[PDB]
Amino acid sequence: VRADLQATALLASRGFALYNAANLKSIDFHRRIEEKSLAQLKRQMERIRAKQEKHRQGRVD
Repeated sequence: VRADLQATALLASRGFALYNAANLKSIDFHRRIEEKSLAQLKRQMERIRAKQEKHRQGRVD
């Protein structure tokens, strides 16, 4: 067990690397989700506006 625990500290920096990588991956996943959501909002917003313009021109006609 001396061996096991001596090298647990030797591979603790690798543990930190693994941790940070996983956390960053999850954070980027959430960022992607939020990016998609904002883009969806923009797509929808444009449909709403385009209609309110087909109806605006319809009023003119």
